[PDB]
Amino acid sequence: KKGVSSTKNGRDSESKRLGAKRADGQFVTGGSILYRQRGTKIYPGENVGRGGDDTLFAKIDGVVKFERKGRDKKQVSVYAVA
Amino acid sequence: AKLQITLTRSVIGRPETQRKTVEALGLKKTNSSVVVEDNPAIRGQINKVKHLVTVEE
Amino acid sequence: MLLPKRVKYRRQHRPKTTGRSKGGNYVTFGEFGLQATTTSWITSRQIESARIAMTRYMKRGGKVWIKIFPHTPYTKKPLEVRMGAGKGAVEGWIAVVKPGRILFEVAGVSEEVAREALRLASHKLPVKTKFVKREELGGET
Amino acid sequence: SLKSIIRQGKQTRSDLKQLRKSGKVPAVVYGYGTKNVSVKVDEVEFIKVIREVGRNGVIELGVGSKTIKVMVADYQFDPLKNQITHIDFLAINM
RNA sequence: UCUGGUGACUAUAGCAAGGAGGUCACACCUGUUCCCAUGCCGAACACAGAAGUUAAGGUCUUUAGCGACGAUGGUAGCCAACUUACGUUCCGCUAGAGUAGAACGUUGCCAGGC
RNA sequence: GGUUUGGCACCUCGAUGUCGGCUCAUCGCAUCCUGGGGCUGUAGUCGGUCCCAAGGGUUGGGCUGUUCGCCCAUUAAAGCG
RNA sequence: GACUGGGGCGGUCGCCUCCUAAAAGGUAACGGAGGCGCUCAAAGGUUCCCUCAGAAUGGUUGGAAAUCAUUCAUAGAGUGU
RNA sequence: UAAUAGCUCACUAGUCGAGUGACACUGCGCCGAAAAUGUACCGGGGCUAAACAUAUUACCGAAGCUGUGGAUUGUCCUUUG
RNA sequence: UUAUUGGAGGUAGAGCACUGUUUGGACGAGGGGCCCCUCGGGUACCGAAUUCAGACAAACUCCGAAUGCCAAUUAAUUUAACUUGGGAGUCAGAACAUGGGUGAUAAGGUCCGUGUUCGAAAGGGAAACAGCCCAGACCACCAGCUAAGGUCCCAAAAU
Ligand SMILES: [Mg+2]
Ligand SMILES: [Mg+2]
Repeated sequence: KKGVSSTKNGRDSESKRLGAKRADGQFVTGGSILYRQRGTKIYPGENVGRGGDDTLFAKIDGVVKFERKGRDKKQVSVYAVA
Repeated sequence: AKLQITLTRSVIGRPETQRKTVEALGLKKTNSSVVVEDNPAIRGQINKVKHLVTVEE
Repeated sequence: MLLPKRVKYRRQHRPKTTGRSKGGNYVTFGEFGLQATTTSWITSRQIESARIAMTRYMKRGGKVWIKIFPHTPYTKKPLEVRMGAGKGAVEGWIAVVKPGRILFEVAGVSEEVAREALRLASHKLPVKTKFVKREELGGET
Repeated sequence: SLKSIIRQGKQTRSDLKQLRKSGKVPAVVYGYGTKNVSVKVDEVEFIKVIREVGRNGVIELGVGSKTIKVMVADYQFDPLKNQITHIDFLAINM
């Protein structure tokens, strides 16, 4: 009946709000984040710096562009605003 | 190419994407009817509401 | 009731599957085989009973297979309870059957005795059935 | 070796289920002779043709111009309906 | 476009197998006095040499046996709409995977020898 | 089927009074007796099982708060709801 | 003391990772699996160097378990937790 | 078959002088199908179509829309009206 | 809102290449006894060795759709979008369809996402009815055309 007697598993509010935070064809400012992740689900290219949680940003203004490298693993690479 | 439209079956009970896409064309109360020049854009904007609208030309 | 066919769990609780549709899964081993056709899924107990039948009525040995195995449990919890609390204990195992699987197959016999044993099976399962010959797949590469 | 044919238009919307209901059948043929073709064909005379030459025999498929010799590759049978769909031919070499 | 160094390209480059050549490339290679160095060891790294050789590494030729690529067609599924409560059906968008066909024994940039 | 033990929390909290028994009945039929039938491993009397049929009838007491239940002695039968 | 499929007893009360979660994110349940309430003066920083588990076979310690020994081995190992 | 005697229902002449068989996917149907105040899930009457399916032309049908009249708002033409 | 281009993720689906499950073969690497020998033969079951074929998965993925989501010195339509300041209300939601968990592929069940309507919205149809279906009432008319659903009487319209 009621109560008897169990777990209570369930630790259900556990959130961090990852993902992507910009898109291709998007002007962007220095210091701005593009894409949170972990490990290297995306690598950086040019005009980029990474951080102590595998975040990504742009050291300099420009225009975001993702790319392919080796049939598995991508990379992101700002290129110069004209 | 002009194109006479006519709304026939209303928007009530229908979701909002359809609804907004109707009012985009300047379609107020039922049986209202505008005339517009044709495009890929406009006809694709009809195709979302193809059932509840007519096209004369 | 009885659950002979079993395995290492890997986990004892699982969200169910409930069937929608498919075809396919032709015969590959024997000659004659049973095709499930319709609305249900299965427990192991049933399959065992069907095997008892299909082994008796065929003397002369006569070969049988079961192309499927229940990889899935079937939970059902204490008697006369209020709902709510944690998912219940184990009672059963399951082998889902969309319309198009081929449960039972045989060879070594003629066309008849097969057909009888298969009647005597399909009375002992939920699903409506159909009798089939191995003449063709829908692909051979 | 004798099959009466209609030529298919390759955009035959899922109402082509009518064709399959009519006993007609779709198929294609390719390989060495030409690049690609879609056709119609009768099921009846096809199951005749299986026994006629055999599985991998040399049918002369129908066009209206030149027939093409073929060595039938594949088909996608469906149970619960007991029939064939989308036969696969092959214009062989010489 | 012969060789070599360095770059770019989704392994169509690869992997397995076999054939051929070297004192101009490179390599094996002789040796450890010095540079230096090996947790034991000049095997490795490194320095000094060029006795012998094409065997290996590496280069070129050919192979489609392995792996990667791979359409077209039609199938499953599904966005919208009509019926319907039907482990739904019919109609209109879209369009897989698996698979056959076929493709594949790389392609180009810069320098320097030639 | 919606008679039981249950799940649900939709009416009821400025009140919907619940167990059992007495009097009263009324109904359904998935028939307990009578009426008619089929089958039988039914010789006969007695029977078992199945079917149609609900017109009428379906008991006194001991024992417990008692539904239930056990028992005595009857009876054509001592119905289930 | 609150939750609470009436309430009570039972169980939990914060944080990290997953799944349920519907191809962005987010997204509950007394739904399903696991943990944390630290450790390090090197296991940090930096410059150099190297590449493992498994497998085969011969050999003292013979679950072929111990180190050896090459070959095969596209990461199947290891990654303070 | 206590066991056997079996006209033969094993095969053809005879009559007979054309249909006869077995499967495949199928549409609509039948039984399975028994309740409780009084028909009793067609809404009732009633229906073999006034039912089911396909295809068509018409029509009825709301405070929708349209026509006329009036009023208020508010944007224009534009003191206008 | 739509069109066009680009783009992140890994569901449905499919599949076995890792994880783990599984059937029947092939099996040889080799064993256990009962027994022969007495150094070996080992005569049903087997691990893994290696493989043929066929399968399974929310917490497996070599792969991977539709939809949606993010931006475009882009184009058409259109009328909304943002800040500040003043004022509140609301925190008990329900049904229908839909992807799902739980539950018994039970509930007018419960818990979430998705959308509509009711709530705050009458009217026509669903016999009758809050949510289903068509459709959004400014007022009046003894005018008309249609929507869903219907045309033998009830009850207007095709026996
Ligand atoms: Mg007394
Ligand atoms: Mg699946």
